[PDB]
Amino acid sequence: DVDTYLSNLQTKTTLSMIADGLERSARDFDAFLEENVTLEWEAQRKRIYQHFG
Amino acid sequence: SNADLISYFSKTADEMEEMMKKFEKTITEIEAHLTGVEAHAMAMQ
Repeated sequence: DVDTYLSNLQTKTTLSMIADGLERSARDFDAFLEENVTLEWEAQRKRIYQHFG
Repeated sequence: SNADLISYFSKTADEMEEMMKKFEKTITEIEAHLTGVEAHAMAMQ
């Protein structure tokens, strides 16, 4: 385990890698909003399908 | 034969003289590489 950990290690500050979580969140939020608005359009269409009958 | 080994020693010297340059080259490469590793990790984070 330690062998692979040292093999795949990069010379750089650790506090910068964890920071990437912010970027990843900012890039996931977009897709999450797109899923919100798609499940919303879906819901709306559904309620219309239950309005017409 | 004392005058003969001089070429041999100076030869080893001449040979090593470039091995040092190789060391410099590889070092410079390593710098140039790790500088990239930083970026890769800097994007990965």
